[PDB]
Formats: sequence, structure tokens, C-alpha cells
Amino acid sequence: AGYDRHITIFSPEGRLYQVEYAFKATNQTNINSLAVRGKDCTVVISQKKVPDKLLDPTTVSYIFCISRTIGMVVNGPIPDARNAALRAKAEAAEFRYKYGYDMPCDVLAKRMANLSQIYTQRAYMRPLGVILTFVSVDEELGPSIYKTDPAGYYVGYKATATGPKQQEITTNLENHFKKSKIDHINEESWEKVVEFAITHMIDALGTEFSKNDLEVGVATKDKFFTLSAENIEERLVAIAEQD
Amino acid sequence: GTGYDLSNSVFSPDGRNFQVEYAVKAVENGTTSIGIKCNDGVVFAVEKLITSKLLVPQKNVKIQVVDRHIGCVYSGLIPDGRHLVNRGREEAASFKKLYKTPIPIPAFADRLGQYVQAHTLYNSVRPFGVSTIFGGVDKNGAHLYMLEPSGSYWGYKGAATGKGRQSAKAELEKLVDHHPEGLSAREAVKQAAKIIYLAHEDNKEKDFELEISWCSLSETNGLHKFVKGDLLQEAIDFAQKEI
Amino acid sequence: GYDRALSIFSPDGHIFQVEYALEAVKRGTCAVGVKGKNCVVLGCERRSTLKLQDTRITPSKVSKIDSHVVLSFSGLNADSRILIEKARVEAQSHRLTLEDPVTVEYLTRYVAGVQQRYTQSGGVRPFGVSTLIAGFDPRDDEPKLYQTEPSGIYSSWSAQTIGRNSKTVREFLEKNYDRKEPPATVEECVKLTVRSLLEVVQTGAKNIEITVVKPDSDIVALSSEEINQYVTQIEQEKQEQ
Amino acid sequence: MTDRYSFSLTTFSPSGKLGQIDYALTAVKQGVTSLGIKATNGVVIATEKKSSSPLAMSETLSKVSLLTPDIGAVYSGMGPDYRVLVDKSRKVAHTSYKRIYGEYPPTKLLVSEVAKIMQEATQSGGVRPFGVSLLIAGHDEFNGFSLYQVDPSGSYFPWKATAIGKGSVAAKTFLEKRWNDELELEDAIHIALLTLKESVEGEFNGDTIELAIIGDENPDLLGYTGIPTDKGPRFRKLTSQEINDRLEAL
Amino acid sequence: FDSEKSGDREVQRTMLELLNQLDGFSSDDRVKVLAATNRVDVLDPALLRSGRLDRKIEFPLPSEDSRAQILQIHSRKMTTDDDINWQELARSTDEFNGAQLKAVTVEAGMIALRNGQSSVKHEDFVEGISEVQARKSKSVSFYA
Amino acid sequence: FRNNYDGDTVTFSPTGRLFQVEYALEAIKQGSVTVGLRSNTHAVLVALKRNADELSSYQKKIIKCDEHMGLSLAGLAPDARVLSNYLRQQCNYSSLVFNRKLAVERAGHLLCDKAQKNTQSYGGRPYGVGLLIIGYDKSGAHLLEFQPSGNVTELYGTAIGARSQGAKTYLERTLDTFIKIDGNPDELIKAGVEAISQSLRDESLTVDNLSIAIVGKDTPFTIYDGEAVAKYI
Amino acid sequence: LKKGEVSLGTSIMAVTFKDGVILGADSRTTTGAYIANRVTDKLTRVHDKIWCCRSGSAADTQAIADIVQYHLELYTSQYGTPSTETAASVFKELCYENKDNLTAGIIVAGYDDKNKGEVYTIPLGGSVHKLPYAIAGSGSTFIYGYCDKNFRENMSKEETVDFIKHSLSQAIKWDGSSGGVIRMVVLTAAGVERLIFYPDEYEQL
Amino acid sequence: GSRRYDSRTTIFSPEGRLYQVEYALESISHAGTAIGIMASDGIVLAAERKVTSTLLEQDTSTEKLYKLNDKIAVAVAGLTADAEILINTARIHAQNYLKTYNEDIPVEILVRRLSDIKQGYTQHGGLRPFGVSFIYAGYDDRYGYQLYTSNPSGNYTGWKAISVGANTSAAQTLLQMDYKDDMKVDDAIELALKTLSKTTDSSALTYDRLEFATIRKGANDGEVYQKIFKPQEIKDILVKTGIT
Amino acid sequence: DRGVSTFSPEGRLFQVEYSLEAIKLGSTAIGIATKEGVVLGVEKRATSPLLESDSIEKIVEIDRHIGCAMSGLTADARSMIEHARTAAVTHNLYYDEDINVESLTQSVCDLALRFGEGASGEERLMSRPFGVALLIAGHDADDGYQLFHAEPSGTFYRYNAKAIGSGSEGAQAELLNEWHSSLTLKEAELLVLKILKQVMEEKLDENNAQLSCITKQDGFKIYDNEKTAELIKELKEKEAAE
Repeated sequence: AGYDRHITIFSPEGRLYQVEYAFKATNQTNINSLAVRGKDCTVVISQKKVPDKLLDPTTVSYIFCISRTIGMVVNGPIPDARNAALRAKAEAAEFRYKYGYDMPCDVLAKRMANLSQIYTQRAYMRPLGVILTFVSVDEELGPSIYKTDPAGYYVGYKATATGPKQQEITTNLENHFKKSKIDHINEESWEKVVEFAITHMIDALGTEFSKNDLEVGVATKDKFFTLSAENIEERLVAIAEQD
Repeated sequence: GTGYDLSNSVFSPDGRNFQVEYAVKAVENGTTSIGIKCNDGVVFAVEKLITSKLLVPQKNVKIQVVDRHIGCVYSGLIPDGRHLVNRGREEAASFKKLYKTPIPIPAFADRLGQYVQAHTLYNSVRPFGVSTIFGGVDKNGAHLYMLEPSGSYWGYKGAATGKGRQSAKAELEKLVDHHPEGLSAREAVKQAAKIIYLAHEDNKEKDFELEISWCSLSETNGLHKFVKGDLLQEAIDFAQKEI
Repeated sequence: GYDRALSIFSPDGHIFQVEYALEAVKRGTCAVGVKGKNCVVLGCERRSTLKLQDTRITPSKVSKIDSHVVLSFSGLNADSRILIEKARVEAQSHRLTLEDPVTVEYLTRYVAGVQQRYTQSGGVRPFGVSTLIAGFDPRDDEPKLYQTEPSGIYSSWSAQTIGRNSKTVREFLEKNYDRKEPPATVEECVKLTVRSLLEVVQTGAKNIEITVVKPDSDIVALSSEEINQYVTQIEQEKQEQ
Repeated sequence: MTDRYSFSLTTFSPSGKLGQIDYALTAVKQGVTSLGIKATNGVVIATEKKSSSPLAMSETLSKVSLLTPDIGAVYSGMGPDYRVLVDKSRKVAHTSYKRIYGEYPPTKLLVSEVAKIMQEATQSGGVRPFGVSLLIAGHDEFNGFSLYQVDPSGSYFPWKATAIGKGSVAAKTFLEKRWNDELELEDAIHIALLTLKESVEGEFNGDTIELAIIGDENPDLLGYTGIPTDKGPRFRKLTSQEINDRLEAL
Repeated sequence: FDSEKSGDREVQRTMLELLNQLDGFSSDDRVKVLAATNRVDVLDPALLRSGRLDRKIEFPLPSEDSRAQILQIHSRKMTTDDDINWQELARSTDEFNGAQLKAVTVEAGMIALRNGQSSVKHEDFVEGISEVQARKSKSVSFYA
Repeated sequence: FRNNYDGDTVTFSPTGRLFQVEYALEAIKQGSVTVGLRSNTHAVLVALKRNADELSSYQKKIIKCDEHMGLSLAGLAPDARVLSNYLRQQCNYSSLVFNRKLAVERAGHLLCDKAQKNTQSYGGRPYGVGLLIIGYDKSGAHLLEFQPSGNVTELYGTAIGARSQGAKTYLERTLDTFIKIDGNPDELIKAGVEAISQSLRDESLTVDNLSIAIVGKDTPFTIYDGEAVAKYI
Repeated sequence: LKKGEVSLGTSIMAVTFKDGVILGADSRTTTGAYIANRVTDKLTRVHDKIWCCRSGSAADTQAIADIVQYHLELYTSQYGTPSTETAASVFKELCYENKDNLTAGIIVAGYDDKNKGEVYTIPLGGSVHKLPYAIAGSGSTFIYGYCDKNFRENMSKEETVDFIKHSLSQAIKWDGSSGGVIRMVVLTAAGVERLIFYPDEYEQL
Repeated sequence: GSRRYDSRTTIFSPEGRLYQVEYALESISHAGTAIGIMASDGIVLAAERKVTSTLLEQDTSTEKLYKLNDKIAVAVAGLTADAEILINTARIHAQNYLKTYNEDIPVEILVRRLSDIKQGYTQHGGLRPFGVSFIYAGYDDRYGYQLYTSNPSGNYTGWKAISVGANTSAAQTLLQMDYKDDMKVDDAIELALKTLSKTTDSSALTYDRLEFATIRKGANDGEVYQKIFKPQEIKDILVKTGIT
Repeated sequence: DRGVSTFSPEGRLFQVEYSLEAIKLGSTAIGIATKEGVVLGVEKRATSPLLESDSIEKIVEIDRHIGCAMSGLTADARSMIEHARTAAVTHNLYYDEDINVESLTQSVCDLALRFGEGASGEERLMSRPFGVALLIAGHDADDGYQLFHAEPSGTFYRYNAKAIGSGSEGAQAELLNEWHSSLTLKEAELLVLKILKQVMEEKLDENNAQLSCITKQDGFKIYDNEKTAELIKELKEKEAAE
């Protein structure tokens, strides 16, 4: 009968309708973010939209530090993002306890994707409503950006976009990557990649940013942290005076 | 297909869960309740509606206390918030049992949000229909968070839910603008009384009764207690003075 | 696992699953049983749709629960032998617990109880079988015949039939059998049971099976060469009179 | 609370065919067109990596995986379902054979054991069938090289040459003439490359082709020297550089 | 909605014509348009936009004093008594929506007429409350 | 009639209400009148029992859970057994672990917490029973009004049952009167009996129709029935 | 303490002062009569600014340290930065119920920017206390005379290290179960620094 | 509420039969045909695998005949995936019987165990019934050769000749005329081959899509020899039967 | 179908609403409470003359001092009767005394509200409420002779004279004026036979109805066929008097 579209069951076209509708829930916040991969570090920059003046800007953020070495940026409704953050932190804890060494980004991304797949396969569960971008630097592999989805399809990215204008930023970065033929930014300093990402994001969205519209996460060698507002203002001032 | 609102975990074609929206709409049919984040602590306030005079005055209360420094004020389905604050008290007790440090406010927020969203993942559980303005004082300072039935919480500098939710937020914005540098708790309690009186104008048909409570370091040194004696009367007639 | 209730009280008061199991039984093979002074006979028929079914390894329609009490069923054959297994294991447990061979009344009560429980427990449909229990109590020569319905109601019958066309066999037994004057010989009981069967089976001497139960741990199964022997004089006495 | 979906989600249609099984077959027949063929001295299993976005890394995604150093797996259905399947199959294979018998199970028993999971998925209530179709290739010292295809229904069939995906009909109807009784590993890999050439619709190079071979026990990749009993893993996977050498051999 | 099988493409013509008359090239800005729907969850997003119908006044179920006011208004023509406690009647009705109170008045009058009384009383009003309410079945006081 | 959104208890109406709870409250309304009230030092319950026929009996609409507490019934009889059993379990636990007699407000909180877990999870149904808890602790005499929705509030007096809420006006007119009455149990009981009489519609109060309980410091919880209640008729 | 299992013993001691707390131990692990490892480490980094030393059964101490590491990393990941009392709390809660099986003495000391440096000790029973200094282990039973008289409050780093060597010299020389090198950890606002001594110098005085 | 998505597998129809087993008995007809003939000297099990192609492997490939014990073999007609679990449980039960009694398990015991397994799902659990029907063949000292059949309903009867699967009626009608009580193994084999030739949907009869299992008892007494006819010996009987 | 333990807009639960009217599909059981004891009678309703009178037993003895009748569908009450006997015997074992009749009835009626899915907080399983109503009768040392009505809704009444089943409306009406506090056991049996005859389907004899009694000294006792026959003869004499 018509109960196909309600639960995660196959459809006459061979489609999982619930998982398809889950993706449309990731654009509710219409927050555009992108992450580039530097020569030795990674930086992820996301729009920071504060709807009401009653909000405290410090607490509102879609960037969660999973561990001392792995950072994560998540797009979608925040409560499900926080559930995913809790599970990811707990699983990083469990892996560090059981194996004794800090886990690489790909392992965490694969485990969260497997969890989302278990969510999809079990009928009584509903799929996660978020899209998670795992970002970190792996001394065993190198800088890496990993993006999963509600279905569980994860794959490393040279540079990740998201939000309503994900396609436009994707082409904007693809033109640069296809003209420079390099798989990563050649800028050695984490200082330069931040301005590169901000400049490309500004040219893509066509908007000008202030101290509070954007939140930048930086993952250096064995260190992840979120820059404060003064840091973003200084970066924007440097960009404005440079170009 | 129809019936996308019959169940809970089902996603609508636009990606918005429907039972949560109905819970939100059930929240607004509740008594107004505001909270002010003064510089040193927080100041809660409730507008418990006096029904037929058979109800005993100054006895039924709605500002529930968690531990010593966390207060909970709820609107909407009052029993559902009762159960939510009960689970929150159990979590705080467990944390103090196995960490012997009083639960910090953001940690309590994480626990309550994770519990709330646990009830909007399945098909065999009704989402909570209560919005809370829980807050208090901890080691790092003061925090005031509003929780929503979708499981999303934010670090507000002031919030209010109820019939007069919209009117209360306008006066909250006016108070914040009038005192950008901050606000003292002593004036905050009087301002909260004034805000509740302005919100109650929508429900002037029925009688009102005001109960207020505040947690602070300057006076209560991290202890939560109600307002009794001449202070409550002073706030009441100050707020009635401008009327 | 499965906790959903399957038997729900209908607005008219009946249980739909139980009254559907009644019809499920109504489509089964006809089984009839009569009792004499010291002999009880359980007659049964078999399906004639398909042939080439051997006799040696074919499961007997009348299953031996104990040496003194036997059971015959009608309706869904799949579910009935489960009741047979439960009755046998319960009889062994009763022997272990009470140091006494089981009685017909107690075994019938247990079967009615398990059918009642399946009509009660959630996630389980009621049995689609109707059973006939016959036998002799220890140190007693009185034949006891018991019928158990899927609804869980059990009663004693001097002569009862179940299955398809059971109304015809019932009305036949209502006039060619006397409750107050039972037949006095095993041969008379067998003749009555056979003549009852031809009212419905209408040929099929090959697939007519009859079990005769006798006291003092005596249960026999008459073979075809005796059933056709009875049929001979029965059909001889039918048309000439 | 628990799981209230204890009832089976696969129900026999009045036409006499399983719904979810015939639905997963449709979900399988569309997607990546993979293939694998068996030769005398080895088995070659090939698939094409459809790079979704050109900013992604097809290297991170493993279209083919190693069930055992002898047995590899190729799929043509849904990614995450195949990943969960391969993880579970590796775990249960370890539990059933490495713990109890001490070595790696042969292809025939491993395929039945992994299909056990899928044939339980179509049975256990509250879950949907896996949307993947598995191509299992492996070798053993007694039954030799063997290739097995696993359907979402749980049924597995021994096939000398196979293909599943969008181009399944064309590849299947084209492999009969390609295949004969006697074959060589390089002959088999050339056959697979020629067959996959038309079924690809994007850029053709070494990066867009995922190719693995089960051949002789190479000791270089074994990771140790000194035991004459074992001579290395028979399952090896070509890199982009390895495959873009026979690519122009057409 | 998009559809290839079949659709109601005729009514949509009137809908778009109404949209173009409300806003677009023609305004005239002197023709106010009121609209009283019942299911606002079905209306097309274009018709709910600003420029078109701007104010969306919410009509809630009557408050407690509102019920007393409604009962007082709808009991003018009928020959009421002087001992009817409107407050008690208003409290008796809980989530009674508007016309559900006029029905209460009508039923109370009908009951008073049936019992032969020349004027209604509080008892007739309570009986009407029980008549109109979800106790439309009533009877059978079994097991409370 | 029932609508689409009735289903199970775990389902929200588009307006934002639970139809299960509303049906429970309606079943509460359909029950008999059990008006009760309290003074500073006394708490009085008045119950009107119902008989099926002439050759019938009357339900014990007054259930005692401890010497310092009592219960009243305004709905489904069998669930009252479960609720009273839970209240007695907690009262005995308080006696055996704390030695402290259960506070009336604490009893109401426990009752609402219990009533929730059927309406919060699938498989449960709301308790269609209305409790009027009375009692006396070191603080003073208290009275509550339990509802299937989990709402519990403390009032001087109330009345839950068929047209019982029509007898609230008698309490309201005399609310300022019976409050200032202390140590006068008989006259307070008389006022309660006057209150219930306003809710009568067909038959008057008799010996077998009036069940009265009262609690206090000098007066422990005692149930009046039979000829012992005729003096207050 | 079972029969034949590996035990730590020796001596562990941590002293607070103005700029933080210095915690000390040795490198000898004596298993019954024999000495198995003479270059091992008794210092466990449960957090960057929170440090813990081990005494008692080696396996029990290592397992409880791993569990404390797991819980502390959970706390810093989700809730916020840890503190000395939380580190002592997780240790006490881990040790309490399984005291029949788990039997070890733990000393935890950490530096913070608010309450400066604190030392918390967990005896065999499992209690928690705050002290300017604390000792544990069989080898620690001898220096009770020295450290208590020679201890001072709000000392400096050089005086603290001087006291630590002048106290552990007797621990090493007077008990054979304690020996090898002497390991030092310095917890200050600047950071954590690792210092190691040698047997041939602190003995020469 | 987890109700609207339930299909109520174990529910009685208004007239009074189950519906899921009803459609399982239709799913059986859409599977490959199988034939079982009871001969005096032995039992022959043959089946025609469905979906056959030039790329189907035949060297080591048995999908319709399965071995449960050295004396007992079964024929599968239906969904092979669901049949695998039943086969494994039957093998486990037979080995447990050998554990308990140290004597060859009689066919009836295993047939009951499998029928009970099917009935348990047809009764409770709310799960779909197994859509597979078996053909049991074996030997013992109890009743000699035995030839039962199974059903998704879980009922079993003895048969001197059965054919479950596609065109069951045609095969039964063809075999009933030619069936006597005195064939040797070869006569039963040729009868089964002729029946398969006359019931198949293709034109010819190639050795690729036919499987044979035979039970023989020769010089050795008390132990029969179970041989699964490989293709090399399979193509031999084709010329003997004249089909070639 | 939808919901099992679901309420209704009228506010009465389902199932029990259906069960309360499913009793009328069963037999007729009648009891009368007198100061000298309680007289119970039932309607065997042999579906065929081939049934046995002593086969179907619609009257059981929970205890020497407490017995009950049956109505509606009989099968469900077997669980009720087993639980009632277990409760009575366990109370005797625990408290070395007979269980009070009202307490036993309470301990029986609680089982009638156990229908539900996925019970949480304790393991209790039941699909539907029992569709059988019982007439608990017995004697006690505090109140005396009692006659209760174990409804499937969980509520129970003390009853002076009750008829349940088919005659729950016809026979019950006559009991209103035919009962008095001075009624004797003999006249109670005569009245029960008369009311059964009025509600009889066929002619009444010792094979169509079965009677019982409860007494303080003799306890529970099932009336034999001979005494039932002479009771029938006495009723025949009584009816045609003038």
C-alpha cells in the first residue's frame, strides 16, 4: 500500500524515500560552509548566523571539536548535530581507551557512517538529519577532509562545500583546482589558507563578512581550535588591505 | 501520501518533522514565563494563572530547583516538564556522585537536550510538549538557556515562552538595549516583574499571580531560592507604578 | 518479540480469530467416535484427492498419547500434532509428579487449557484444530469420549463427529444411536461407525481408517482387510431393506 | 520501549513473489556496472569508480575490498550497505574459521555464510533487505579458483563470468563469445577491460577503474620471510599506474 | 502541484487570476479583501504571502470569561430566569467552540419546552450541556 | 465521534492536545460527585455512591492509604486499586526508610509522575481516575485534586464528578466561611454535606448514599458509613 | 596483593609551592625478590596539566590509570577542562567498589590557573585528601622523619627540586626495593617539563 | 505507533485459512520442478534447476539436492536462501541425535523437526513463513526406504511418488500411470527422466540443468551408498533413456 | 481494528465495553442471597441430546466455603478459576484461615484489567480482557452469606439476587419483587426453579439445570439429580395451586 514512503523501505523505482527526504532537512539552517586542505594543515570556515539579538554569539556555533586532534563541522538542525557530536566524542573515547592511540579521521568517519547505515536499515530508527564534515591532520596519512551524510556514504574530499549554495562554491573551487592541478593548497602557513578560503567564500556567496557572520575552525599538526572573533576581524582586515 | 503527521520519526517531503511542530504549537498554550540574565546570575519569573478562587494562593509553585544552582521554569504541558526536570535532577545527582563537582550549566544543557531528542527519534514515544528556561550560576559565571521541544537549546541573554511570548521578547530587547553594559540582579527582578505584567495584558481576562526566583553569587552565593518578603511586594508595586 | 494482540473482542461479542478457527476446523476431514459398554471406537476418513500415499510411514490420523488414552483430531493437520506433542510430554510429567497414569478428564482439561492460553496470549493465533480424546482410566472399564473445541470448551459426547459435513453424521447418530442403550459389542460399535461414514465418504474403503480402543491397555488399529469385511455386509444390508 | 517492529517487513504478495526481494533486485540492476570473470590460472574482478564530485577522492573509497588475503568482494548496489556487509562478513568469517579451525575459510563456505546474513535480513522483522549484489572471487587448494555471485535474496550461484549493474544485460550477453574453456590471467584482464570500456560513461583512465586479481601467492606482499608453508596473499589490487598500462593495450 | 497523470488545472486558473488581481500590475489599493479559511495548512504559499493577505488574525477557542459572554449574548430572545449562574455554565463548558454554545442554549430551551416549563432554569441549561457535549450518547452509568 | 488522531496516546493533535487525556478527563466527568474540602486543621471528604439496581451495593469511593492520608474516587474503579497500591507502597517506604510521614505535596508529585509514564510511552493508557488526596502533616491540613493529565494542584475544596462541578459555587460562596473554622469537625462536615446536596438531581441523600471521611490531629483518618453517617444527613 | 603478581611499591612524593607542584618517583619495579625493570616509569599523564603516579600492583595501577584516562578525556571532550578534585574523584570511584580485587595506592597532583597546584592522595582504602605533600609506597615508609621536618610552604622551583632529591636519596639508599633513576615532573604556568636524575650524583652529597 | 506498517502475517481469513502460507504455496509453483520416485531397490531424487545459461557453472554446483546425513538426502523446491537455514538446522538436529543415541537418525524424526520449525513461524512471531517445500529421502532398519514431502504449512505425508514445483499436476499424472510396485533403480530413473523431458518448458534436455541423487544398496548390507550424479555420469543416462 | 487498550470518546475503554455485552451470548446463572445460605442455578443448554449432563460443569468450588457460577464464554474463566483457587489456598496457607469472600473477589477482579501491549515496569501479559462474568458466593464469619458479581470490567457488587446472561434482563426484573429478607433456603430453591422455568428454553429437569448451595455448616454442595427432580415436582405442585 501507501506505507512505503513512511519508513525506510524500497520503492517501485528502487529508492529509499525516507533517506531522500532526510537530505532536505540538512538545508533548514541555510548555513554555507567550506573547508580547504592546506599543505600541512586544514581550515574549515562556516557562516555564523545569529538570528536574534538575545542570542549569545559565543555559545551558538556549528563547529564542535571532537578531540584534541580531530575537529568536526556539521550542517543541519543543531539538536541532531549535538546528538551526533555526543556519539562521536564517546566513540573517540572508546577507541582511544581500547587501542591506546589517537584515531585517524577516516576511521571516525567510517564508524559514524556505519552508525547512520544501521539507522537507515532498522525500521524503528530514523536516519540522522545532519551532514557531518570531519576535518583533521593525520601524521600517518596527511591533512584530510571527510564528509559523511545521513545515508552513510563517506568519502575524502580535496575541498568540501555545503549549504544551499554548495554547488556554486563547488564550481568556484573546482575552477581553481583544475587550473592549478594540485590536490591541496600550496600555502605552508595556516595564516594564508584562512584568507584563501575567506576570499573564495566571499567571491562565491557575493557577501561581505564581519566579525560575527563567520566562524573559522583550524586544524594544525596535532592541534585543533576555533579562532576567536578578534582573530577573524584581523584576518578580514588583512584581506581588505591586501586586495 | 497522507498521514505524514500520524507518526513521529517520519520526515515530511520538505524535511520537517511534524509531531515536533505540533508539540511546539502545544507549548504556546501555556503560562508565560521569562528569565533575565543579570551580570552576576539569573532571575527567573513565572505567571501561574489563578483559576477559580478555590486554589490556594502562594502554595502551588512552578520554579523547580535542580541541585542548588540550577533552576527550572517550564511552560506548556506542566507534567511533561515535571518529568523532564526529574530526569535532569537524576542526571545532576549522578554527576555529583561520580565526579563530586556540581554540574556545570552547559553540561546540564547537553544532558537535557540529549534526553529531549531521544523522544523524537522513535515511533513509540511522544515528543515533549514543554519549553524550559532553565539556567543558573556555575564556576565560570552565569548561563541562561531556553530548551525547545525539538531538542535545540541556545545560550540566551533572556527568553520567554507562553501566551505572551511575543510581547515579552520585545520588552526583553528593550531592556537589553537600555543596559548594554549589563544589569544588576536587584534591578533585574523588578524588570522581570514589569515584563511579566506587560505580557499578562493579553490574559487580563483571568486573574494573575506572580512568583519570582533568582540564583546569584553577589547575594545568594550560588544558591537558588524564591523571592519572599518585602522585595516581591516592592517589585510588584514598582511594576504597577508605571501602569 | 511479537507482543501485538491477535484475538480482539468484536463489537458483537465474539472473538473473530476463534470463530474463524471454527470454520478452519469445518473444512477438515470428518472424524467420528462412538462408545459402547466397554468399547470406544474412533472412526476417521482420509483425503482422496491425491493417490500413491503409502500406509506404513503415513502418519496415523489417530495418534497414541498413552497406552490407555488415544487422541483423534480434525481440521488443520499441521497444528494438531503440536497439541499431540504437548499432551504427551504433559502426560509424562503427570506420571512423574503424581505417580499415576493420566486420566482422560485431566488430559482433556490440559488440552483445553493450552488452546485457551493460545487464545489468550498475544502474538499467537488460536489453534485451527478440533480434537477427540478417547480412552479408559486406570482400573476402570468405562469408556470416556471427550471433544475439545479451539475456543477452549470441552464436553463429553456419547457420539460426536467433527469436520466437513459433520451435520449429516450428527443427525445420523441422532437416530441410529441410543444414548441410554449403547451397542454392547465391539462389532456393533464398528458397524455403527462404518455405516455412519458412508453417509459422507461415499466410496473410499481404501482411505477409511478406524481405531478401536479397549480397556486394560488395549489399543488396536483395524486394517483394510477387516474394514472392507464390515463394509461388505453393511452394503449388503443397505439396499435390500 | 525497545524495538516495536518485531513483525516481518517482507510479506508474500498474492502473485506469489516476495516484494522486498524483487524490489532490491530492481535497486541492484541500476547503479555501478561491475563484472568478474574466471580464468584457468586466476580470477579477475573489475568495477568502475563513478566519481560523484570531481573534488572527491576515489582513493579513499574502496570499491573492492579484501574479505581474506585469498577472497575479494565486489558489489554493484548501495555503498553503505556493502560496507556494513563486508565488515560483518569479515567478522563472522574470522569467528567461524580463524577462531575454530585456524586458517581462512574457502570461497564456497564463506559465500554461504555471508549469504546467511542477508537471508536472515529478509526474515528478521523490522529490517529491510540489503540493496547490494556481491561478486565473490576466491581460490582454495582443493576446489581451485571459483567466482560466486550473491543476490539480495540471499541466493548464490556459481558463475564462470558475470556482470551486475546498468550494463549487466549488454555485458552478460557479450561475455559468452569472449569466454572459453582455456584462459590466461592477462587474457582475462584484457577481456574485462574491453567489456568495461563501453559500460563506462565518464572519463576513462586508471583512476576511474577499480581492478583486483587473485593469482599466484606473491611473497613480496606477504610481509615476512622464513616460512615455506605460506607464500603470500593471492589477492592483489592494481593501482591507477598499474591499470593505465594495460589500458592502452586494447 | 506537478502531475502528468491528471490534475485540477482548471481551478488553478482561478487561483492565479485571484493572485494577479490581489497583487501585480493592477492594485488600485482601495479594495480590501477578507478571507476566512478553516484549514490554513492547505493554502498555497503564494496566497499566504505579504502584499496579498497581510494580517493573519488567529481565532482561538473562547477563554473562560468568553464562554460566559457568549452564553449571555445568545440567551436574550429566550425567556430566561433570574437565577441562572452564567459563571457556572461557562466553567461547565470546556473547550466549547462558539456555535457549540449557541447549540447549548438551543438545547436547553428545547428541553425546557419539552418538560412543559414556561421558562428555562439552571437545570435545563445543565441538561443541555450534557446533551450537546460528547455525551451525545449518555446513558449506561455502568462501572462509572 | 473519534477522529483520525485518536489512535494511541503517543500522538499530538494539530491544535496541540492529547485526545487520550481528554477522553480520560471526560470519563472523570462522567463519574459520581465526590466533593471534598479542607480547613486549617481538618480535611473532610464527602462521597455519593452509586448502585446499579435496588438489590445492589455501593462502591467504596473512599480508600484509605494511611492513617494520615485518604483517597476519593471519581472514575474508573479498577485503576483506583493500582493508584492506591502505589500510594501505599510509597507511604510504607517513607515510614520504613525515612520515618517521615509522606508529605501531601510529595504524594501528589509521585502520583503525577506515575500517571505520566502511560501517556509518555506506547502501550500505556491514562489513569481515568480522579483522586482527592487529603491528609495532615506537620505543616498543616492539605487537599489535592489529581487528574489523568498529570495535573495536580492544592485547593481548599473541589468537586469532581457528574454535575459535581456545579457544586463548586457553594464552596466559592462560603470559601471565606469554612476556612476560619478550626477544631469544629461536625459543622465542617455539615457544610460539606450541604455542598454535595447542591449536586443532587434525582434522588436525595440517605444512609447508604453518603460516605464521609475526615482527618486531623486529634481526629485520625476515619471512614463514616451506615448508621454512623445518618447524624450528618 | 596476590602471590607472585607484579607490584610497584618504592616511593612517590609530590610537593606544592608558589609556581606549582613537583611530583617525584623512581624507576625500580621490584617483583617479589627480583627486580624486573629498573628503567620503567611510575608517572601517568591522565591530562596535560593533571598528573598521577602509581603504587601497588602494577597491573591494577595501569588498568585504573587507563580507566581514569578514558573518563577524563570524556570529560574534557564534552563538559569542559578538568581539575584536581575531578581526577581524584574518578580514581576514588574506580577504586571503591572493587577494593576487594583492586588494591593500590594512588597520588594525583595537578596545576591549575585558579587554585594553583594541589596534591590529592588515594590510600589503599580509597579516601581522598588534600595535602601540601604526600608519600606512598613501601620505600616511602622511611623518609617520614626527613620530609616532615624539612618541608616548607610556598617554596621555589630550585628549593623544591633540592628538597625532592634530598628526600628521595634516603628512600633509594635505605630500601633496596626503590632504586634506579629518579624521575621528576614540573607543573607550572609555563608548562610541563620532564627531569631525570642519575644514581651517581644524588648519592654523592 | 508501529501498527499501520504491520501486515498481520498470522491472521485467519474471513472464510478461515491463512493467507501467507497460501501465497507461499503459489511461490512454490514458480520454482524449479523436482521429482521423487520410490523404487523397491532405492530412491531416485531428480530436479531441474531454473534460470540456466551457458555461463552457469556445472562442474561443482548443486542447488536443489542437499546432503543432511550419509544416509539421508533432501530435495529443495523454492527459495534457496530460506532453504539454507532449514538445511543447517536439520544437519544440526541429525548430529545431535547421533550425539544422544549413537545411532542413525530415522527420517521421520528429522521430518518432524523441520515441520515443527516451519510451523513455529506459521503460528507466532509475526514473521513470514518459509516459502520452501522439501522432498525427504533416506533409509533405515525401521521402515526401509522412506519418501516424505514438506510444505510451508509444516505438514508431511508419505508418498510412493511425488513431484513438488512447477507443473506438479502434469508430472503426477504422467508418473501415476507408469508407476508400479516392482521397479529397480534404473526403471525409476528412466521414468523420472521421461517425466522431466515431458514437463520441461524448454525444447531439448541437456545435461547441464538436470541433477540426480540416487540411493543404492548392493553387496554391503546395512549401509546404502549415496552418490550425487556428476555431469560426466549425468550425460550417460541420457543415451540409455533414449533422449540423448 | 485500531488500538487495544485505547479509550473512547464516551470515555469507556474498548474491549471491556464489548466484553460487558459478550456475556449475554452465554448461559443464564442465577443466585439468591438468604440468611440461611445462597442458592445458585445455571442453564446447561445441551446443544444436542447426545451431550452428557455431568459433562459440562458451570459451577465450581473455589473452596469449601466459597463457590461460584459461570456465564458467557466458559473457557476464559478457567484461568480465573485457577487463579482464584490458588489465591484462596495460598491465603489459607499464609494466614491459617479462610479468605474473606470480598477479599477473594477483589483478588479476582484485578486480573480483568491486564490487557495491553508491551507492559513496562513489570512482566504481565494479556491480549484481551476475559469475557466471562462470575457469581462469587460463600459464607464468612464477619458478614455472613455473600453473593458477588465478578464483572469483566474489574468492578464487583454485593447482590441479594442476580441473574446474568440471557436472562440478565428478563429474570432480573422478576427478582426485584420476588426477593425478601425473610426468604428461606427451601423457598429460595423453589423461586430459582420457577425463574429458570420462566426463562427455560426446553422443559426443565435434573439434566437441563444444575443447582448448588452454600451453608455455614455443610459448606458448598452440588445438588444431586434426585433432589433436583423432587424440587421440580415441588415447583410443579406450587405453580398450579389455584
